Amino acid sequence: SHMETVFTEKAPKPVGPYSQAIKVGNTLYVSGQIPIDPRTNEIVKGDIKVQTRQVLDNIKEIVKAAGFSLSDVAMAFVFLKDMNMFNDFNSVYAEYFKDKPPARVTVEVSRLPKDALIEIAVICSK
Amino acid sequence: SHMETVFTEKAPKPVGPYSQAIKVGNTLYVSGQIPIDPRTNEIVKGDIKVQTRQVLDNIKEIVKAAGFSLSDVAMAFVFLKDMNMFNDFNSVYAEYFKDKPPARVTVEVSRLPKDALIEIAVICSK
Amino acid sequence: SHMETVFTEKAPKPVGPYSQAIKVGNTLYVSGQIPIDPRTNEIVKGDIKVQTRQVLDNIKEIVKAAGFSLSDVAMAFVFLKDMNMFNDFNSVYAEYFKDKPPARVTVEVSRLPKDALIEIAVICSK
Repeated sequence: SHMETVFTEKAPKPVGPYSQAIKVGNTLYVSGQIPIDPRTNEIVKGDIKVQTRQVLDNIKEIVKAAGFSLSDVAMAFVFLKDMNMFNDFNSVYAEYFKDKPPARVTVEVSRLPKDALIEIAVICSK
Repeated sequence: SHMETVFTEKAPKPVGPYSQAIKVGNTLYVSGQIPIDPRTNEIVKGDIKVQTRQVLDNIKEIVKAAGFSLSDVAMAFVFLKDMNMFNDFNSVYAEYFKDKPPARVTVEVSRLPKDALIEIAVICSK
Repeated sequence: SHMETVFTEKAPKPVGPYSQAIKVGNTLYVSGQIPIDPRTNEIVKGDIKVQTRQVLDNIKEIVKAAGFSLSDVAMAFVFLKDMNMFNDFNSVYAEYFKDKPPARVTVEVSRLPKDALIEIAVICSK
């Protein structure tokens, strides 16, 4: 009832039974985003840094569409194909969460959708 | 204090230090469910589709026991043993979340409890 | 705005763009903790049981610093390097959550930060 679907054309269009995000009042639940360019609907060319920047940009557009801001991210779930890429991922991530950074979970998985190097999901509270 | 344990005999009986779900007012936190038949306490026979249907049925019974409905699922965490099974998993999942589908996180893990093909945990808000 | 960063010297000091936890009113989001001894900033010597006890102690100190208690843990995300260690992990975990235990998600990942055997993140509500 107070649950709302969030959609923006500025982040990858959901194909299937999920929403980019679900807003319930001052809480936002954001889907695990992968490095899809919304212009092509395919993974962006580049290394972990380019992919991380694409993911966080996807998340930023979703969060902003919902009336939230990156500052409202309380908890981030970070899934890496390769934990050795952590330092490089982290240097880009640090750009987006400079102050009052969210709680974070970081693990290495064996594979991601579209063979992504990284997927990030967040929960926000404003 | 306003935290409540949720239990139903219609979903796998917890063996150990966890609850099927925890309800706090209009928010429900649901344990990662695996394809256990509550009748046998063992994994159901069948492929990813049969296992996915068992998991979602387990989640549905927990959610309903708690006074919630699948419509209240805001965020789903989906862990697959094999990302190549995604399309098949998704065809069953799509049956349970037809309208206003939840935010979703989907990754491939190296192994699950009882060597399950899939485990799903959800957060709901009503 | 009502979002607050949580920090205690009694749990591993964040190095980088994350907070040990984020408190928003009666909800706490806690980072995935690994078996770092805050005295050394390195992984503790020992098997899964010693590592699990270090992780849960880290989580306990964060939760207490925030004005919460382990009793307020609603949902735990448990990531194991090796699912065969589950029974041993569980025997220690059972010590910390004796009554009204949280909802739990448990999966095996291919690797963790610092090659940890286990990482745990929690969400609490008081």
